[PDB]
Amino acid sequence: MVKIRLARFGSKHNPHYRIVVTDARRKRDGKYIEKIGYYDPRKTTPDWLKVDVERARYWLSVGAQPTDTARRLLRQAGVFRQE
Amino acid sequence: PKKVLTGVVVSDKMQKTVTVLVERQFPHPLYGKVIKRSKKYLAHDPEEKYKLGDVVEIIESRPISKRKRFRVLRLVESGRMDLVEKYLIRRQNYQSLSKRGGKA
Amino acid sequence: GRYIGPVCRLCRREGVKLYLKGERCYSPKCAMERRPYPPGQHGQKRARRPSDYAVRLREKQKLRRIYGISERQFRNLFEEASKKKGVTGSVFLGLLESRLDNVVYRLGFAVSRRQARQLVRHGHITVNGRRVDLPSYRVRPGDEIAVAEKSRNLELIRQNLEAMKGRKVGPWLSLDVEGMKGKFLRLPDREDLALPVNEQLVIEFYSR
Amino acid sequence: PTINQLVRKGREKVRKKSKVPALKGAPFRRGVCTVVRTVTPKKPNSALRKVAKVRLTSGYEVTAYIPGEGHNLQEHSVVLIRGGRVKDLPGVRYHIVRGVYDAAGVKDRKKSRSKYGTKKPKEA
Amino acid sequence: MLTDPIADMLTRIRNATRVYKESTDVPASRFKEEILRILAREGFIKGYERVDVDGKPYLRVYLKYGPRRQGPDPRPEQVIHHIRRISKPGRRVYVGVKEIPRVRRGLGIAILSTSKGVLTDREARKLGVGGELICEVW
Amino acid sequence: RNLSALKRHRQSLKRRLRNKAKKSAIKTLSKKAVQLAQEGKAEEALKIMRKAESLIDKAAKGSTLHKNAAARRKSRLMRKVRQLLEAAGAPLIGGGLSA
RNA sequence: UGUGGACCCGCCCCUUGGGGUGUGUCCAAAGGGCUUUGCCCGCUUCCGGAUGGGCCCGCGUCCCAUCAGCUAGUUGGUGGGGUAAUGGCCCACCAAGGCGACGACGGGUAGCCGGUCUGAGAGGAUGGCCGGCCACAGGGGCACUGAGACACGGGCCCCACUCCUACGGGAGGCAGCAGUUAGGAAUCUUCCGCAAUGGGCGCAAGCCUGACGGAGCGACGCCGCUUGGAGGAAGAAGCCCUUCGGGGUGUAAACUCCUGAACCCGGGACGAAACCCCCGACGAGGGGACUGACGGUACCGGGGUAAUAGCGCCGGCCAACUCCGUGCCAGCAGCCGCGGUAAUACGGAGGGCGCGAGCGUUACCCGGAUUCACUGGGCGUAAAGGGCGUGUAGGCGGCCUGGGGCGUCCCAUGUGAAAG
Ligand SMILES: [Mg+2]
Ligand SMILES: [Mg+2]
Ligand SMILES: [Mg+2]
Ligand SMILES: [Mg+2]
Ligand SMILES: [Mg+2]
Ligand SMILES: [Mg+2]
Ligand SMILES: [Mg+2]
Ligand SMILES: [Mg+2]
Ligand SMILES: [Mg+2]
Ligand SMILES: [Mg+2]
Ligand SMILES: [Mg+2]
Ligand SMILES: [Mg+2]
Ligand SMILES: [Mg+2]
Ligand SMILES: [Mg+2]
Ligand SMILES: [Mg+2]
Ligand SMILES: [Mg+2]
Ligand SMILES: [Mg+2]
Ligand SMILES: [Mg+2]
Ligand SMILES: [Mg+2]
Ligand SMILES: [Mg+2]
Ligand SMILES: [Mg+2]
Ligand SMILES: [Mg+2]
Ligand SMILES: [Mg+2]
Ligand SMILES: [Mg+2]
Ligand SMILES: [Mg+2]
Ligand SMILES: [Mg+2]
Ligand SMILES: [Mg+2]
Ligand SMILES: [Mg+2]
Ligand SMILES: [Mg+2]
Ligand SMILES: [Mg+2]
Ligand SMILES: [Mg+2]
Ligand SMILES: [Mg+2]
Ligand SMILES: [Mg+2]
Ligand SMILES: [Mg+2]
Ligand SMILES: [Mg+2]
Ligand SMILES: [Mg+2]
Ligand SMILES: [Mg+2]
Ligand SMILES: [Mg+2]
Ligand SMILES: [Mg+2]
Ligand SMILES: [Mg+2]
Ligand SMILES: [Mg+2]
Ligand SMILES: [Mg+2]
Ligand SMILES: [Mg+2]
Ligand SMILES: [Mg+2]
Ligand SMILES: [Mg+2]
Ligand SMILES: [Mg+2]
Ligand SMILES: [Mg+2]
Ligand SMILES: [Mg+2]
Ligand SMILES: [Mg+2]
Ligand SMILES: [Mg+2]
Ligand SMILES: [Mg+2]
Ligand SMILES: [Mg+2]
Ligand SMILES: [Mg+2]
Ligand SMILES: [Zn+2]
Repeated sequence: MVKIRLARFGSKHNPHYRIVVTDARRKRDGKYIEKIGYYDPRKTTPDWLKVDVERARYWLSVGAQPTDTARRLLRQAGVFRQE
Repeated sequence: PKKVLTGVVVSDKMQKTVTVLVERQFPHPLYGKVIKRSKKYLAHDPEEKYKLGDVVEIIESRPISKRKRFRVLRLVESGRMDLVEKYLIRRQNYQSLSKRGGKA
Repeated sequence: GRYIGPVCRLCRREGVKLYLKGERCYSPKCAMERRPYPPGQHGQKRARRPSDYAVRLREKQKLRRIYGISERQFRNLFEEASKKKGVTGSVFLGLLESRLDNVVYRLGFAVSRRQARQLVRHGHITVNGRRVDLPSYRVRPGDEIAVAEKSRNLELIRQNLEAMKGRKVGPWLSLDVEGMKGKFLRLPDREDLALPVNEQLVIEFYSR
Repeated sequence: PTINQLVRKGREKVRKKSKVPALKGAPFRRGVCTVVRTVTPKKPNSALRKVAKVRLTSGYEVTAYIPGEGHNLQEHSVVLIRGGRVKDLPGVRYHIVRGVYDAAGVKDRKKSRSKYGTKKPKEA
Repeated sequence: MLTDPIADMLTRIRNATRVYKESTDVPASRFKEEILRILAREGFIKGYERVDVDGKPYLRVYLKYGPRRQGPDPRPEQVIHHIRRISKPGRRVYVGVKEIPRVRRGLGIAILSTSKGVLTDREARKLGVGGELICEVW
Repeated sequence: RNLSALKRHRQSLKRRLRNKAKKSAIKTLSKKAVQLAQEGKAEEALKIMRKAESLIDKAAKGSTLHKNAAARRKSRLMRKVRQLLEAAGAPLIGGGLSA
C-alpha cells in the first residue's frame, strides 16, 4: 500500500532524510507522491524535525501506512496526539 | 477535452466513413514565417449524412477501428467543392514524377 | 604549492616593491634596494616594449603574488566576484582581503603573510572563540579574530604584538593589543586598500 | 535565400572529417611494425626522417613516425600509436609513443623528457 | 502592384530625405496615415496632409532635417537617420508585451500595430499590449 | 542449483488443470443451450442456460474467469438464447429471462 | 442465507457501454489465537477512497530523394471471437479502399527525458553518474499460474554453445554482488555489516534482504592542506656568462632563532529509538529495555621531529635568452616555418617564463567561425543566376466598408515532480 517513510537525502556520514508519502513498491530515494517533512538524525540544527501534522493526518486518514521510524517521528511532532 | 477539429470532406468512398482534411497555421519554429500544414483524419459517419465539400467539426472519439478515432460532430457550412478541388489537384501532379514516361 | 621559494626575487621581476617578506622589506636591504631590476642573466639589459598582453599578465601576477595564493584559488575567487553584484574589482579585492591568513597579517599578529599563514596552520589563531587552521577561511563582518590562548606566551607573538602598541590599523579593522583580540569590522572599500595594482587590468586578463 | 526557401530547404549542418582514423578515434591504438624504412622530406626540406609501418589493432595498416634522436624499432615490434602528422612527410599522420612497449625512450635526454618517454636522470 | 505598401512608404521617405526633399508623396491608405500620425507626433516629420494628384488620394509627407552644417559637405543632419521595415509579407513578426524591443537604448522608437491600434513601443507597453512589429525608426 | 520456487510451478499445474475443467464445462453446456434454443426447445433450452449461467458465476467465485469476464459470458448467452427462441419460442421455464 | 452484486428485458434520468428501477435467472464465506465464554488475527459480498496501471488522442522527436511511388488484413463495413477494456487485435462474409513531395516506401544511425557541456544569446553538441519512462535477461517462438508476468535467479519447444553421458539420456544461462577470462589505449575488493534507511513474510519474537549503510583500490574528478617561519653578505663555494673590470644563480644556502606535518600517549563519539515490555483501553498519554558495521574512526587533550617537487615552455601567434655542440646532418614542427658554420627554432647547459601534487600529450565536444548567416552571409570580374521561355503546385497581393475572430495580442486559472 501507500506509505509514509524516510528517503535518504544527506551525504555520506551526513544523513538527512525526507519524511514522505510514497508507494510501498518504489525505490527508497525514488519518486515520491508528496513530501511531508524532514529529519536530521544527528540533530545538527535546532530544526532537525519538521512535520506538518495536517498533511500527515490527511494521508493516515486515507490509507498511508507509516514505517516504525516514521511513526516515531510523526508522534514526536504529535500527529496522533488527541488531548 | 475531447479535441475538436474542423476540416473538409475530401472523400466518402467509404461505408460510414469520410476523410476529413484539417489544416493548421503557425509560425515556423526557427524561421518565423507563418506556415500552413495539414493532416487527414478518418471520421465516422454511421448515417452517411455528410458529403464532399462539407466542412465539418471532428471530435476526439473512442476508437471505431484502426485509423478511426474520430466521429463527425456536425456541419459547419456545406457545398464548397472549391476546397476539395485543391486537395484533388495536389494529388493530380503527384503521379507525374518518376518513370512513367513524363506523360502527365 | 604556496610557492615556497625565493620571494624577494618576485619583487624584482615585478619592478614594484612587494612586501611579501614582512620585516626586512621595511629596512634598507629589501633586495629591491641595489637591484630594482628583474632576476636573471639578462636582468639589467634594456627591456623591450611589453605587449598589451604582458602588461596584464604581470599586473595579475603582482596582485596574486601579494596574497601568496595559488592561481587555482585566485581564479576561483575572481570568478566568484564575477557573479556577485558590484564592481568586480571592489568585490575581488574585498574577497582576497577576507582571507583569515590575510586578516591576521593586517591585525599585525604576524610581520608578513607567510608568517601569518603558519600562525593559522598551527592553531595559534582563533575566530570567535574556536580555532581555525585554514588560511583560506573567510572572515565575515563581525568576527573576533584572536590569538590562541595557549599560545599568547610565544616569543614570536610577544614581540610581534608588542610592536603593535601605538601602531594604527586599517579603518575596516579593530585591534585590542591587551587581550590580543581583533575585529573584522567591514569588507574594505577600494579606497581603504592602497595596493600597487590596477585590478582593472586583471578583470581584463581573465577576459581574454 | 528567401525565408520561404529556408523554410523549404533550410540550412545544412556540414560535418567534420576526422583527420585520424585511429578508429574509435580512441586516444591511442596498438600495432606491430612491418617496415622501418626511412623517408625523404617535402619540398623545402631534406633529411632522413624515420618512419615505421604499423599494422594496427583497429585492422588498419598505417605509417607512423618515430620521434627522438634515435630509436630501436624492428620488424615485429609492438608499439603504441598516438596521432599527429608530420608536415614534411605526406601520408605520415600518426606519431609513435616513445617509452611504450618495444619502443624504448630516448636515452640521455634532459629537456622535454615527458615526451620521448625518459625517466628522471638520477643525478648524484 | 506593390508587394508591401508599408515598406514602400517607409522607403519613399527614406529616399526623399537623402536628397533633402521638401516633401514626398505616397499613395493613401488609412493604415499608412495612422503610421504618419506617429512620425508626426514623435517629431520625425513636420507633418502630413491629404492631397489628391490626378484624382488619386495621396499623403503629402513634409520632411524634417537639421541645420546646415559647417565645413565641407554642409548638408544638414537627418531627423530620421534610420527607418527600416520589419514584419513583412513572407515573414510576419509579432511580439508579446514583454517582448516589445527598446529601440536605441530608448532614443528611438518602434511602431507596433495592436488590436488597441497602431502604437509606439512605449505607448503599447503602457497600454500593456503587444502586436505586429511594423517597423523601427530612429 | 535447488530453489523451492518449484513448489509454485508444482501448484500452478494443479490450478491450470482445475481452471481448464470449469471452463470446458461452461463452453460445453453453453453450446448445448445455444443449440436447443436454436431449435426452438423452449423449456429444456432455458433450463440448461440456467446451469450454464451458474457454473459461470461460480467460476468467477474464485480466480478462473473472475471480473466482468463471467458477465460477458452470461450476456452473450442470455442474449443468443433469447434471439434464437425468436422462431416461435415462448419462454417456458423462464430461467434467466425477464418477461 | 441474498445486505448486496452479475446478466436478459422493460421503463425513467442521463447520453457513445453513465445512474436508477421493476420481473425473471444467477452468485457468498475460513478458520485460527489467547490476557476464553469476548477480545485479537483472519474470512465473505457490496459501495467508496487511496495508490499503481492498461488503452486512445493533438502536437513535438536524427541522416540520404544517388530511396518516389507504397499497401490486400491493405482501408472501411456487418456479425462474431477475444480482453479488464476500445480496436482488423483475430476471424467469416461484403465493399474498394487507404497512404504519399506538408517526403509515403526504402536505406542508414539511435533507447527518450529531467538535464549536461558550450555559447552574449539564438544556437550547437550530448544524455555518463542521480531521478522518470521504455526495452531486453545466450538467440527465436509460446503459453501456464496469478490482482498483476507472457515472468533476469518459473515452465514448454526450436537453435547455438558448455559440463555429466552405464550413449538411451540429461544439466545449464553474472546485462544481480565480488571475481575469472577474452577484446581493448582503459575501468576497482571473490570487502565489513544489517547498526541505520527501505523492502518481503510473521500477532509477535524474528527471519530474509551483495536493495542499502560502510570500508578497500585508482591523483579519474572537485575542494581543503603540506614540503616551513622570521633573521641572515653590497653578498660563500660550485656552475654560468664575461667588453676580464666583472655580471648571474641569491637571501637563495650555510647559519641563529621560532612554530612544529608526520609520529607517540590519554580520552573518545553523533548517527539510536523504535519495534518490545509495564501503567493506561493492545488508543492518546507516561515509564523502562535492548540495539553501531563504520571504529577506537572522527574529534578533544598532552608530547613532538624542519620534515616530498614536479612537469611544460623560453622564433611570431605567446609570458620568458645566453653560451656550447651540431651544419639541409641529427633533428624540431599546432599554424607560419627552423637546420647547409658565427640557429632566440635542433641537442645540452646556465638563466628565465607558466603552473604546481601535479604538469604535459593524444582523442573528442562547444567556442572563436556572422566559415549554413533565424538573430547573423552571399552570387558582374573572388565560389555562386538556371541557355531561354510557357506555365502546374506552392509562396506572395491594391483602395474603402461590414461580419467572423483562425493567425496575433491580453487577462485569469491549471500544468510545468524531485534533482539540477
Ligand atoms: Mg595534433
Ligand atoms: Mg554456477
Ligand atoms: Mg466437449
Ligand atoms: Mg436480493
Ligand atoms: Mg436498464
Ligand atoms: Mg443512453
Ligand atoms: Mg434486477
Ligand atoms: Mg475463536
Ligand atoms: Mg491501390
Ligand atoms: Mg467487446
Ligand atoms: Mg470487426
Ligand atoms: Mg475479404
Ligand atoms: Mg524512413
Ligand atoms: Mg542501439
Ligand atoms: Mg556564435
Ligand atoms: Mg550557460
Ligand atoms: Mg542552450
Ligand atoms: Mg537537448
Ligand atoms: Mg537514468
Ligand atoms: Mg511497463
Ligand atoms: Mg552474456
Ligand atoms: Mg488468469
Ligand atoms: Mg542470473
Ligand atoms: Mg589485452
Ligand atoms: Mg536492515
Ligand atoms: Mg526493516
Ligand atoms: Mg628563509
Ligand atoms: Mg622545539
Ligand atoms: Mg529490531
Ligand atoms: Mg494492559
Ligand atoms: Mg507509548
Ligand atoms: Mg603544543
Ligand atoms: Mg628545512
Ligand atoms: Mg615574448
Ligand atoms: Mg651530427
Ligand atoms: Mg621542443
Ligand atoms: Mg644562417
Ligand atoms: Mg620553440
Ligand atoms: Mg636551443
Ligand atoms: Mg571568447
Ligand atoms: Mg556558426
Ligand atoms: Mg561569404
Ligand atoms: Mg575566372
Ligand atoms: Mg566566377
Ligand atoms: Mg541569363
Ligand atoms: Mg551557366
Ligand atoms: Mg539546362
Ligand atoms: Mg493567397
Ligand atoms: Mg491585402
Ligand atoms: Mg475583415
Ligand atoms: Mg482567435
Ligand atoms: Mg503551478
Ligand atoms: Mg524542479
Ligand atoms: Zn622584498
